[PDB]
Parts: sequence; C-alpha cells; structure tokens
Amino acid sequence: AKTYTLTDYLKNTYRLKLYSLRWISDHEYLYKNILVFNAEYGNSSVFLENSTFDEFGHSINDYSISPDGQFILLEYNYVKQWRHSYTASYDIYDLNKRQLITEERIPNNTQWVTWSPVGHKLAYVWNNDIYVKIEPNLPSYRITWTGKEDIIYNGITDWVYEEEVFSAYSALWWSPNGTFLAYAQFNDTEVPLIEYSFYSDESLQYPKTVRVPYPKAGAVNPTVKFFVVNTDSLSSVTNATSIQITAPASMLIGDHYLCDVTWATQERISLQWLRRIQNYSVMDICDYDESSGRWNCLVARQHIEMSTTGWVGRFRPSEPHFTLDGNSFYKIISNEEGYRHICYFQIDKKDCTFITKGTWEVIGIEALTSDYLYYISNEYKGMPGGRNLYKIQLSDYTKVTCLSCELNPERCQYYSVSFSKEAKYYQLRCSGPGLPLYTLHSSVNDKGLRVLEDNSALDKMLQNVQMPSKKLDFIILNETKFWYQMILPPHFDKSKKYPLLLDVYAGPCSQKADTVFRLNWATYLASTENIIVASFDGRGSGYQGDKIMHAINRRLGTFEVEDQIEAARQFSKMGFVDNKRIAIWGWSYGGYVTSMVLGSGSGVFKCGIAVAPVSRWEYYDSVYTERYMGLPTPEDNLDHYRNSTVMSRAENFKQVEYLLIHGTADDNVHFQQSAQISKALVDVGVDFQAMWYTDEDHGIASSTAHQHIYTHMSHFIKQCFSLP
Amino acid sequence: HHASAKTYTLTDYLKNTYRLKLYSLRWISDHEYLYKNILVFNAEYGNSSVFLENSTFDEFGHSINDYSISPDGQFILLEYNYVKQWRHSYTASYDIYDLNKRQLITEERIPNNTQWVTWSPVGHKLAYVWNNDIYVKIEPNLPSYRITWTGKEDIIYNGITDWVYEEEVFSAYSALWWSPNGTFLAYAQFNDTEVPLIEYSFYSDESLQYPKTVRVPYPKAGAVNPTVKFFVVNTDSLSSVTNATSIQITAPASMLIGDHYLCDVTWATQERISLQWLRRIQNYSVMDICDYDESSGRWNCLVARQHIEMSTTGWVGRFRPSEPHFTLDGNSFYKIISNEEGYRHICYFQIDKKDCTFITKGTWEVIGIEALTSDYLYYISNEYKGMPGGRNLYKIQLSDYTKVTCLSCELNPERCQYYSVSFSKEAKYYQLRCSGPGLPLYTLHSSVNDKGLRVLEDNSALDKMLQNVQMPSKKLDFIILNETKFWYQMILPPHFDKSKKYPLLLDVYAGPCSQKADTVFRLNWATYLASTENIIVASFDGRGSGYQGDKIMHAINRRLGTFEVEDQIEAARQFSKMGFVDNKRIAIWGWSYGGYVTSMVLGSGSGVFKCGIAVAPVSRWEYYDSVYTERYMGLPTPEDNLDHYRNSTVMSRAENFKQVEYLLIHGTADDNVHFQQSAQISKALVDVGVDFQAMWYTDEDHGIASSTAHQHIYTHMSHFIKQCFSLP
Ligand SMILES: *[C@@H]1O[C@H](CO)[C@@H](O[C@@H]2O[C@H](CO)[C@@H](O)[C@H](O)[C@H]2NC(C)=O)[C@H](O)[C@H]1NC(C)=O
Ligand SMILES: *[C@@H]1O[C@H](CO)[C@@H](O[C@@H]2O[C@H](CO)[C@@H](O)[C@H](O)[C@H]2NC(C)=O)[C@H](O)[C@H]1NC(C)=O
Ligand SMILES: N#Cc1ccccc1Cn1c(N2CCC[C@@H](N)C2)nc2ccccc2c1=O
Ligand SMILES: N#Cc1ccccc1Cn1c(N2CCC[C@@H](N)C2)nc2ccccc2c1=O
Ligand SMILES: N#Cc1ccccc1Cn1c(N2CCC[C@@H](N)C2)nc2ccccc2c1=O
Ligand SMILES: N#Cc1ccccc1Cn1c(N2CCC[C@@H](N)C2)nc2ccccc2c1=O
Ligand SMILES: *[C@@H]1O[C@H](CO)[C@@H](O)[C@H](O)[C@H]1NC(C)=O
Ligand SMILES: *[C@@H]1O[C@H](CO)[C@@H](O)[C@H](O)[C@H]1NC(C)=O
Ligand SMILES: *[C@@H]1O[C@H](CO)[C@@H](O)[C@H](O)[C@H]1NC(C)=O
Ligand SMILES: *[C@@H]1O[C@H](CO)[C@@H](O)[C@H](O)[C@H]1NC(C)=O
Ligand SMILES: *[C@@H]1O[C@H](CO)[C@@H](O)[C@H](O)[C@H]1NC(C)=O
Ligand SMILES: *[C@@H]1O[C@H](CO)[C@@H](O)[C@H](O)[C@H]1NC(C)=O
Ligand SMILES: *[C@@H]1O[C@H](CO)[C@@H](O)[C@H](O)[C@H]1NC(C)=O
Ligand SMILES: *[C@@H]1O[C@H](CO)[C@@H](O)[C@H](O)[C@H]1NC(C)=O
Repeated sequence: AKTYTLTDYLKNTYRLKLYSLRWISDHEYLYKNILVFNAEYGNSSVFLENSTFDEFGHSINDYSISPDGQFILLEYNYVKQWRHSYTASYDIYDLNKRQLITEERIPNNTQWVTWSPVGHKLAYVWNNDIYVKIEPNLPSYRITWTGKEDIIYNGITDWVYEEEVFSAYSALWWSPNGTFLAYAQFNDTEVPLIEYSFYSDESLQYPKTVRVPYPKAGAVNPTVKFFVVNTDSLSSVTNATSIQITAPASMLIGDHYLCDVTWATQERISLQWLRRIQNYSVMDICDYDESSGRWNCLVARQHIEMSTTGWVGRFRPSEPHFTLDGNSFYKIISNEEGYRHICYFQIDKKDCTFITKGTWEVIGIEALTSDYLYYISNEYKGMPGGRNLYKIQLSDYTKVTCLSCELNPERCQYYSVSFSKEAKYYQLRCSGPGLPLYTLHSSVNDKGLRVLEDNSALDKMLQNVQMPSKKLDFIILNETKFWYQMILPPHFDKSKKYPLLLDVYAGPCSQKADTVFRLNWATYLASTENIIVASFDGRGSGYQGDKIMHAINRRLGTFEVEDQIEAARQFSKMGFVDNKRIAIWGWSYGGYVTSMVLGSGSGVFKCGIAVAPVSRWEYYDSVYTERYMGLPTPEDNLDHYRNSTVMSRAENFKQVEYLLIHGTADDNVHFQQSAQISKALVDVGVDFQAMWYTDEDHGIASSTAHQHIYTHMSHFIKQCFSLP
Repeated sequence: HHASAKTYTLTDYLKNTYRLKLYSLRWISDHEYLYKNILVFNAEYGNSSVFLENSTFDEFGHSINDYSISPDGQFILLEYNYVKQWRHSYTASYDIYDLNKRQLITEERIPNNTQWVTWSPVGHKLAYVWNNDIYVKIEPNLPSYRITWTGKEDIIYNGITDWVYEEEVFSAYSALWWSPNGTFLAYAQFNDTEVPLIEYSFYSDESLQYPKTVRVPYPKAGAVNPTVKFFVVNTDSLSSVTNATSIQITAPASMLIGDHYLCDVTWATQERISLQWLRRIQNYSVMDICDYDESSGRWNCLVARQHIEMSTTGWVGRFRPSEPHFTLDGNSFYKIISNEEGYRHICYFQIDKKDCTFITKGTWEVIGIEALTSDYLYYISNEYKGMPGGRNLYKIQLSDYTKVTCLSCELNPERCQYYSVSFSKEAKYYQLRCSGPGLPLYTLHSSVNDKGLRVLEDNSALDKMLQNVQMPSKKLDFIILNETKFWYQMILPPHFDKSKKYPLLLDVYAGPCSQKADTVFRLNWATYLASTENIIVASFDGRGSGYQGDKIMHAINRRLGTFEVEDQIEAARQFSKMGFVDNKRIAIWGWSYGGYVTSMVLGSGSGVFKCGIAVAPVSRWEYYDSVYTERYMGLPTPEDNLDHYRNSTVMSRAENFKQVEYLLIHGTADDNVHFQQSAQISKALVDVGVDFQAMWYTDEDHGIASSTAHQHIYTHMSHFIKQCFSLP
C-alpha cells in the first residue's frame, strides 16, 4: 500500500545486493571480513579477520594481494582527483611473517601502484615518475627522472587520456611473467590550462585557483611516447635503460594518440595508434630482439583499421585477444554491413576472416581458450538491449552455444561475466529485467555450481511496496526499428492520461533502452508521482550497427535531437500520455540534447532540466569532440560547430520552463558551458531557473549535494506537472 | 469615467516609460555654467548662445563618451573608447581640440589606455596617468613630462588608487590633487606588493574558448593592507633635461607606528596643504598641515599644528574623517565632527590652537559643508522639523552663529523636503535640486538676495503622464523603542485601506550609517510592487543607521550582525501590530549589506518572515575588505574580535532556513562582494539539506547593472515574490 519514495532512493532503503569476487587462481577467489572461497566446493575459511589491522591507526580504503599471495598491499589516505585518478598512502604486509614492512616504504601521495602479474614485483608512480621494487623491503629503482607536475606524466595519464582514452589513471603494462614493464609518457607542456575557482571549506579566506592542462576542441594536444624497460636486469648502480617504441610512420606525420596497449606473449607486444582525425588507426606488433635489446615492429605486420562513414571503434579501436603462441588474435571490428563482429587475424598476412555475423553485435570478447572463444552479444531475440554469454567452437564456427539465454529467460536477459584465471570457472551476473542474480559455473560442462546471491532479501521488501514496471519495445521510423523503454507507474491504466518525462543521454554509442533493473530517480517518479519516464535510442545510438551509430557523424546536435522530439510525438499518439505535460531531462550529453530540444521550438515539451550540459563543442575536450565533429576550422567543420550551439537557440526558450544546473568545480564540462547558456538567455530576456553547486564536479556526487539536486529537480518537475 | 485605471507596471519600470528629467550643469566661472549641443547659460540675464554644436565632432570616427573643458575655456578634452574597470576606475582614449584654432591636436597625443586625465584648476595644464605612472603636459601640443618611473601593474600605483582605496576610502580612482592655481601637483602612491589577490573566472563573449582568470590585489579582513606614500611636485620647475623631483611628505609619528591610511587631502592655499591619516584601528585620526618652505623647496608639517580626531564609542567620521574647509587666508577651517552629545556639527578651528568651537548644535546633524565665503558658511542638515530623512540648505553668519537662515525650507514646503546644492565657482549663484517628496524640481538662485531667479526643470511632462496612473504613496514616520525614536517608511498601494491586510516586503540595507527612510521621490521596483501588485514595501532605520548621532550609529560597533538584524525583525513585528499587515505574508530583501541582513534575518529562527531574497550578500566578514570591515569589526585575531567574526556568519544559521523560502542571487564577476560569499552560503544550505532558489549572473559585478541583466533579475525577483504571496 506504500510507494517507493524520493527518500527511499536517497537513503537506499532498498539495497541492491551485489556479489563482488576477485579471482586469485583458476579455482579460488576472494570475497569481502575478507574470506577465501573455492569454486569447486566452497570450503577453506578466512584470509584476514575483520579487525587484525585494528592496530594500524589509519582506516583501510582498499587492499591488494600479490599474485603469489605472499604480500598484501594496504591503501589508505585516499584523496580523489578526477574520475579514475587519485592519491594514497601505502603499506605492505608480509603475510607469512605477519608484520607490516617498515624499511624502504612506499611514499605518501603515491599516484598509482601495481603488482607484477606473477610473483611479488612492484611498480609505483610518485610525483609523475616510475619506481620499481623487486622485493617489498628492498630499495626501489627509479625508472624515470623527467616527471613534472602538470607537464610530464610517466606511467600515469593526463586529464584527457584519463577521461577519454584509457578510462584509467594507470599507464603501466607488465608483460605476462613480469619480466618487462611497459609504460607511456605524456607531454602537456603546450596544452592550455583550464582554470576555475575552488572555494573549499568556510575557513579558506581566499579561493584556490585550480589548473589542469585540458585540450579543448582544435587546441594543442598532449604528445605521447612509449617505452619498455627490463626489470630483471635492473642495476642499483647505473640508471635503468628504457627502450622506446616509436609510433608508425603513418602516425608520426601529424597529431595522433596511443589508444591501446596489449601484451601478446613474453616477448611480443601490440600497440594501437589513432590519428587525431579518428577514422584511421594502426596496430603495431613489436617483438623483443636479444642481439640488440631493442624492439622491432615489422612494417609488414601492421594492421590497419579504418572507417569511411565515421570514427574507428565504439569509443576507440577494440582490444586484441591473442592465441597463446601470439601468432593470431581475435578482435571486434565492423563488417561490410557495418555490424560489429569478431574477426580472426593471422599475424603474418593481410586478410582476417569473420567468425560471427548477422544483424546484431558482439559487445566484447570475454575469454579465449585452446578450444573455445567466449563473447557477450545482443543476438538473443534481435533485442539490442539484452546481453547474453555465448560460446563459439574454434574448430567449427557454426557451432555456437548460448550459455545464458535459457538459464532463466523471464527474469534474466542482461548478463556480464567473470572468468577464472584460466577460464575453468565463470561467475555470471544478471542485471535484469528481474532482480540481479549472481551464479557460479564450471566451464568444463557449463552446468551451474550454485547461486551466489539471489536478492530474495530485497525481494521480500518489494512485496509490500507498489512498484513500477518497465516496458521495452520499439517504434518503426523510415523502415527502421528504434528502441524505447518506459518506467510505468503501478496499476497502470491505459485509458488514463499520464504526464511523461523523457530521460535522455543520446550521445554517440549510447543505449538508454535496455533490459536492466534499476532503483533510481525514475523509480520514485513512477511509483510515488505517477509520472511515466521514457527513454529513446534514436540515431547515433549504439549496438545496432554503423548505419545508425554513424548517422550523426560530423553533425552533432541534429538527428539525435530531432529523434527525441519524434519519440515524444510518437508517445503522444500512444493514447495514455497527457500531451500538455511532457518534460525532458538529461546529464552531460543529455543536458546538451535536452537544451537543444527545449530551444528547437517544437512546442512538444512544457519544461526541462539540463544538468552540466555541453553548450558549444569548442568548449569540450578534443578526444571526445573531434571523434564526432572533426576540427573547428574553416577547412574542416567550423560551420557546424557554429550551428550546433545551445546559445543560438535562446530565443525559443521563451516557449518553455527551464532549469539549468551545474557544479562549479566541474573539471569535465566546465561551469563555463552553463555560464554562457545563462548569459545568452539573459541577453534575450528569457526567464528560467538555475542552481549552481559549490565545489561539486561532473558527478555532483557528494552525499549532501546528490540529495539536494534530486530534491530540487523533484520540486521543479512536480511544479511543472501541477502535482501537489 | 476618466478615473485612473493604469498602474505603474514592471514594464514601465524596466522599459523607462515614466522618465525623471534632471538638470546637469557645470560651473566654469562665478556667473556662467554649461549645459546640453553645449550652451554657456548665463545665471543672471541669459544672453548665452551655443558653445559647441552637436555636429562639431561628426568627422571624429569614434563615439564620444564624455568631454571636459579646460578652466580657461581654450581647450576641450574628448573622452572615447571608455572601458569600465571597477566602480569608479576605467580606461579611455583621449584627444584634445583647440577651441580657438578650431581643430584637433595631432601632435603628442595622449596615449590609449589612459587611466585618468585632469586639467589644472586655472589655465590649461594637464596631468594624466598611464601604465600606473603620472605624466604632465604644460601645453596640450607639447611633449609630456614623466613624473613617476615606478609604476607596475597590480603592484605600484602612482596618482591612482588601488582596489580598496578606490572603493572604501576616496570613492574615486583619482589620487592627484592640484594646488588652487596649479603650481603644485600633489599625489598619493600605493604599494600592493604583498596584498593577496582575489581570483575569479571571467567567461567573456561566447567566442572565448578558455575562461579568463581575473586577479586583483584585494585585502580581506586582517590581511596585508596596501602601503601609501605622499608626494608633491612643483610643475613650474619641470625640465626636459632632468627627471622631475617629487618631494615626499611623511606620515605623522603616531601613524607610522603601525598600519595606517591616507584618508583626506585638501589644499588650503597656494602653499599650504592639509592631510588626514587614519589608523588601521579606525578610531584614531590625525590631520597634518604642511606649509611649503620657499628657500629649501620642501614641505613642513609642524607637529604643533596636528589636529587629533578620535572616538571612544566607535570609528571616526561617518565613513572616513570629514573634510576641512579653509578660510581664504588658510589660517582657519571649518569641519564636521561629532560633539559631546554624539551629534555631528560644524566645528571652527584655528591653526595654532588645541580645542575648537562648535558653530552649530542640537539633536540633528550637519550633512555637509557646501561653500564658505568670507561672510557666510553654507551647509545641508536634517534639522527642519527634526526629520532625519529630510535635507535643507542653511546659511550661518560667520560673525554671529545665532544668525542661521534656512534657504530651502519654505521654497515649496509640500513637494520639497530633500535638497542638494551646486554653487558657482565663488558661491555667487547656486542651483537647488529638490529630490522629493513631490516630483524633482531644479531651480537657480542668486546668493546676494537669496530670491529665486528661475525654474530650470519642473518635471511637468512627467506630471502630465502620472495624472492617470494609480500611483502609490509614502508614509514617513517613526516608532518608539527604549524611549528612542526609530524612523520607517512605507510605500503604500493606491486606495490604501487600513482595514485590509496587505502583504509586506521589508526593503533592507541597515549597514553602518545607512538611511532607508527619507523624503526622496523614487520610481523603482518598490513603486511597481505597491502600484501594480498591492504589496506594502517598507524600510526601517534601526540601531546602526546614521544622521541621528553616535548613540544610534555606534550601537553596532564591533557587533555587526546583531542589533541592526534584531531591529529589522522587531520592525516587522510593529508593522503587523499596526493592524493592516498579513503576517502570513511578510518578506524581506536586500543588496550588499542588506543581502547579509536578509540572510541573517531569514536564519534567525524568528518565525516572522515567510520568504526573502539576498542579492550579492556578505556571508562572513573575513571574506569582505579590510577598510570597510575592520572599521566596524576590528581585526579577526584572537586578541581582538575574532570571536564575533566567527559568530556572525550566515552559514552557521543554515539549519534555520528550513522555515523560510530563500532566493540567493549573485553575479559571477563581482569584484566587490566576491561570488565566494554566496557559494559558501549555498554549500552550507546544501550540507543541512535545505531547499532554496538560486540564480547566478554570468560576468555581472556587484551592480548587476547591464541593461539585460538588470531587467532579468527584477523580473526573476518579481516572480519569486508573487509566488511567495500567492499573487496571480
Ligand atoms: C615535452 O615537450 C616539450 C614541448 O615540445 C619539449 O620542450 C622543448 O624542449 C626542447 C629541448 O629541450 C627546447 O629546445 C624547446 O624550446 C622546448 N619547447 C618548449 C615550448 O618548452 C620538452 O623537451 C618535452 N619533454 C620531454 C623531456 O619529453
Ligand atoms: C613596495 O613595498 C615592498 C614591501 O612590501 C618593497 O619591497 C622591498 O624593497 C626593498 C628595496 O628594494 C628591498 O630591500 C626588500 O627586499 C623588499 N622587501 C619586501 C618585504 O618585499 C618595495 O620596494 C616597495 N616598492 C616601491 C617601489 O615603493
Ligand atoms: N590546481 C591546483 C592547485 C592550486 C594550488 C594549490 C594546490 C593545487 C592542487 N590541486 C589540484 N592540482 C593537483 C596537482 C595537479 C593540478 N593539475 C591540479 N587540483 C585540485 C582539484 C580540486 C580541488 C583542489 C585541487 C588542488 O588543490
Ligand atoms: N562524461 C561525459 C560527457 C560530457 C559531455 C558530453 C558527452 C559526455 C559522454 N558521456 C559519458 N561517457 C562517454 C564515454 C567517455 C566517458 N568520459 C564519459 N558517460 C555518460 C554517462 C551517463 C550520462 C551521460 C554520459 C555522457 O554524456
Ligand atoms: N585580470 C586580468 C587579465 C588577465 C588576462 C588578460 C588581461 C587581464 C586584464 N583584465 C583585468 N585586469 C586589468 C589590469 C589590472 C588587473 N588587476 C585586472 N581585469 C578585468 C576585470 C574584468 C574583466 C576582464 C578583466 C581583464 O581582462
Ligand atoms: N557596496 C557595498 C557593500 C558591500 C558589502 C557590504 C557593505 C557594503 C556597503 N554599501 C554601500 N556602500 C557603502 C560605502 C562604501 C561603498 N563601497 C559601498 N552602498 C550600498 C548602496 C545600496 C545598498 C547597499 C549598500 C552597501 O551595503
Ligand atoms: C578445503 O580446502 C582447503 C584449501 O586449502 C583444503 O586444505 C582442505 O582439505 C579442504 N577441506 C575440506 C574439509 O574439504
Ligand atoms: C606520511 O605522512 C605522515 C604524516 O605526515 C608521516 O607520519 C609518515 O611518516 C609518512 N609516511 C611515509 C612512508 O613517508
Ligand atoms: C619470462 O620471460 C622472459 C622473456 O621471454 C624469459 O627470459 C624468462 O625465462 C621468463 N621467466 C620465467 C621464470 O618464466
Ligand atoms: C577521415 O576523415 C576525413 C574528414 O572527415 C575525410 O576527408 C577522410 O577521407 C577520412 N579518411 C578515411 C581513411 O576514410
Ligand atoms: C549680452 O547681453 C548683454 C545684456 O543685455 C548685452 O548688453 C551684451 O551686448 C550681450 N553680449 C554681446 C556683446 O553680444
Ligand atoms: C590609439 O589606438 C589607435 C588604434 O590602434 C591608433 O590609431 C592611435 O594612433 C592610437 N593612439 C595613440 C596615441 O596611442
Ligand atoms: C629617470 O629615471 C629613470 C629610472 O630611475 C632612469 O632610467 C632614466 O634614465 C632617468 N631619466 C634621465 C634620462 O635622467
Ligand atoms: C600661484 O602660487 C604660487 C605659489 O604661491 C606663486 O608663486 C605663483 O605666482 C601663483 N601663480 C599665479 C599665476 O599667480
């Protein structure tokens, strides 16, 4: 008789239980007490007691066991930087001796730490330089002497590489047996700085000015170098010698990126490079030479990947999966029909043969063994929004087994997977449409060992609450399927008219209509406020082939915007939608599209909310922006850069109720972007509503800020919909 | 029919439907003034033809922001390419036109980006400041003499003020003072080397790809203040063979003892200049009197001549120590100081003496000395009918202080009770400006016979337009608290019914020496709210307000955010007790200090106010500037007043905001009250889970004065108020 309230969402009354494991062998894995588990039986017992480090003094944020299990690294003093980057203090614990190591310790304010893949070698980054420890208690060797704050990054990424290329702070790649440590070096000397105020605590008298080298569209980019150093032959008397691997000649002719690093074998590494115009990428295969101690990347072994219709990869070229001998690999590339499928490449020839095909896409290669290739795709039922684990037989490609399709077809249609070190076991994670379900399997016969978490605890509670449902479906548009989803209020009556809120992202390769179960803001709006919240994947959206995804190439703020308006038009004709009460909201790219929609003059939407929106593409970073827009120069794409601003649509905002929200310490979509929107609206005399968030960044993710923002939006929406 | 059906609408206010006409004039002699096409109106007769046709600069190729005529009337100075900096400071291009040779001077032109230019008071000598250095031209077509060589952007200022001196001390960018016949050029020089910078984003036009970080040396409470030196150069002994020699005048020993300020410069004669210095603890000030020694070519401030002004109740002066007005021989002066009773009156000082003698007395105050001849002293005060919010011109006989004549009191007693005055070069004529309660009125007067010569502007065009519109009225009265009178005003809706219950907006400033209850006629936002929206908008001068003596004014000394806050709440309680207020609909708004008082009121937990708007509020006194803040608050050190610094933040009241509806407005490019202060307020309301309305103004400053921004904020505020009061 009670509903899922805003408070329920904000305080997580109804917790979604996870089951996070970290494999350590081919049949064992860890689980947070921190106990070990057996995939076979489930026996053993404990690894570390709930409070053995009670007498540490500091509060432990995370742990990391060495591969051989002889040492555990303890992380504390965590200071977040950007999305993936941060700073921490570290101590190492000898698991055998049962004592904290106190000689030659890892320094304070360490940027990144990593074990070698086998054994207990250690590499860390401090003050933008790389250090190596053969043994946890011996003096570390300094690898690099060039690291300078905001200027040179050794073994760590700068702003743009962090956010837009590697989705990681780390730029260190150990060879499979720990012999070689490969790293990248970024140079930002000439990359312009973004500056913004950070007000900080009330005690701070004068505001701090934050500075980060951040390349906006068409600006000077960071340059990148790639090195490889031999850790087995490290000298405590002479400096470490780093062999450089230069980019291919087809890359060195202009600005370029390093977009992938993947070790093939103990003495072979693959590198992928991307031109600044992101429609051409090359893969180098580099072997270690013992006569010279150098690395050779045969020009004949280069593999080219390009696109005539758009950019390469979903957000970057796919990563290769090497056969053990490293003379072959599989990777996802789009076929001649434009659908992303798995291609098999032989190291010493031009042609690859495709091993999957059809009008659906492979999402990822999960593991490869001697006999089988494992991958997740949206093939099941032609639904782009589902995800199932498949097995393909290497000796015969037509022999394909769906390992998750029928495990529970009603409650489970969206899977991810985690395989053991050698793929003998795998954990399946099901994310919807029913409550999440975590199961454990043996890959020898593909039967299920046991249920790891079934979420019945949560299921019991949701029995008493009036919950919304999800409709997943498509509309036909120009002889093409476009998918949408709806969070429908409980006791849904299709003869009554409901206010509708369009929830938008709609960036390139986005997908907002899927089979995932979520407890979120939409959930409360549906449950308590009886609002329908819909999402739509129009042109530019992903996992439906290049025809749809590349439709907005060089033309951002066009078709994907038009299609959201059309979706709304379509939902009005569904009969149960009150077309005097349609609203639209989105974050980031979604804030942009919401703003573009509201300023289009369509008359379809009464109101909207844009959170941290891009307002004009020259303000956003090069890597993301240029992938879709090219350069903002007269000989490239300036005209569309100038045409696709939200500012230029300010006059049409007179027709709608607008709320614009932005965190003042947004390193990503700079406050600048909203500042220019508000200025344009003021300049044409449009009244609207605003909210800044002091020192909040792109996430607006502080516990209190998070609560304030969703509360503020609730009132705005409820006000727009005449809801008390 | 023919009954008034129109009201004074928001559009009327924003679009300037009903315009007040002014009468701006500039005296050039003791019997002639200029006015706009430029005409040299004659005060007596009137035979006065065009001085400059409006077309005379058609061929210029730049728009002319402003003009200035040399005292001798031989040259005109054309100001163009004006670019605003702070409240008074700006940058402009200049060109000089020869008013006799009828052409532009093309040789040795004044440079672009000039910070200040100024004619000598006689002849046509010129002093300008460029790149922070002073330059002099004896003749407009001749090369400049460089006076200073030490000018450095943001560090060394010669002849111009820095941020805080501009805003809080001189109310001007200029720091140059010519001697009466233009022989000497006196100047201040400021040193900001160690003064910390405020930094903030300036977004600029949308074509700017990367935001700009503006930085300005800006001393917050207790921070390292700028230092100041003072010099005098003889402009007649300038040479194009040697660098100009500037004679430093040092500060008195009592000031050099710690952090001090230059707070006043006034020439007495051709060879005598008076300085006033102020201690950082602004309760002690010293006037020096410096005579030019003819043989050595130096300046001498004799220790015996030093005049000390102080206070044991608060600070000295209303905002700074008052300015002296010297007699012709320079052996004597008159200035406004507070008496034994705490009231500010004109004291008469002899140079070679200790104690002065008060020429005025009473339970009122002198507002300003306006002119002194050898026979009469002219001043404005609020004596008439004991109305602190009134203003009249008075004339006291120098030889008999019992002979005081009001010159403006009865000219028009009904439409006119608030006057200012503009005297001719030697006070033979004066223009009177009446600013209310009726429509503004401008008249011209001969001071020999005191009778009126002519009506300059009577605003009859405006009076015509108003005949048909239901305008509000004003209630100016007082209430008694602790047997002390405290004045309020109410802007009352047309057809005011004392038997009805109106919603009330409390319009607040309430900072030290503020006055919000007066006799001035105004066409503002409040006019619309009353006329169109039927909201009573009231204002109240409680403890801390000025023009009523140190007893009221110093009541909040060292205790900012206490009584003035408490008095605004009590005022609302009195208004509701008056029987015509709906106490379910009482709001409050303010700008600057009034933003702070609003915030403190809305966080008081009083229960009296439903909603409020703070525009560019102070949130915590450590964020605001040293000169204004330390005047009332002392230093934020443990051994001074830090305790009350920490106790008077709006942040610490955040919890109480759950009871009110709050709109918080601030311009992002505000160099005065930094955006910082509202950003700290919002973070605090966010931390205690309070919902509120916000609005930033991109690139606007403390004024939010851009045409479009101005219209936007008042439209936005109107919505919020109408919402709060359930008005359709
Ligand atoms: C990082 O890149 C910068 C920018 O090119 C390099 O700086 C140049 O270095 C050379 C040799 O020292 C100088 O002649 C140039 O004048 C420098 N340019 C600028 C603008 O600083 C720098 O060498 C690179 N850093 C490293 C070690 O890779
Ligand atoms: C402005 O004031 C600063 C002090 O804040 C002066 O700096 C000093 O200059 C002297 C003389 O050159 C040096 O000996 C000192 O090292 C400086 N001290 C400090 C504290 O910086 C500066 O010279 C002054 N500028 C002018 C031209 O008046
Ligand atoms: N910038 C800056 C800055 C300026 C003055 C003193 C200290 C710092 C350090 N710093 C910071 N930098 C860390 C070093 C690399 C640099 N690009 C960013 N980033 C942020 C970000 C958010 C809140 C605070 C800070 C911060 O204090
Ligand atoms: N962030 C960001 C951002 C900002 C401005 C324009 C576009 C984007 C892209 N983007 C996004 N990722 C895209 C892949 C690289 C990763 N950096 C960000 N993720 C999500 C997630 C949820 C809702 C919107 C978005 C989104 O717009
Ligand atoms: N700051 C700065 C700055 C930074 C980079 C280039 C140019 C300038 C000049 N400048 C400026 N300064 C003028 C010189 C004295 C200095 N304190 C302030 N103040 C403001 C203020 C508001 C909007 C723009 C500007 C501006 O461009
Ligand atoms: N400005 C400002 C400001 C900012 C923060 C706190 C206090 C003040 C004082 N003040 C003010 N002047 C006072 C004399 C020095 C001059 N700089 C400002 N003028 C007006 C005018 C109208 C409404 C409020 C105010 C006001 O609060
Ligand atoms: C459980 O596994 C542990 C792993 O070390 C093994 O030693 C033990 O024999 C097993 N115990 C039982 C009772 O199954
Ligand atoms: C890290 O910093 C803390 C506090 O300043 C200090 O006590 C400790 O010795 C440091 N640890 C290392 C490994 O440098
Ligand atoms: C790791 O690989 C290197 C390079 O091929 C090789 O020399 C070494 O024997 C390997 N180490 C071990 C112990 O497997
Ligand atoms: C890459 O993009 C540019 C600009 O859109 C285009 O002219 C060029 O033909 C493309 N190159 C390839 C390899 O398709
Ligand atoms: C200005 O007016 C006076 C007074 O009537 C008159 O005598 C005089 O001739 C006029 N000035 C000239 C010379 O035009
Ligand atoms: C001022 O600037 C304009 C345009 O740059 C130029 O023509 C003129 O000569 C300049 N004047 C001086 C004296 O610097
Ligand atoms: C004037 O003073 C400056 C700086 O002190 C010096 O550089 C300049 O040469 C002097 N002028 C002359 C030529 O006397
Ligand atoms: C102005 O005053 C100075 C100093 O008293 C004096 O020497 C000079 O003669 C005066 N100038 C004129 C033109 O009377």
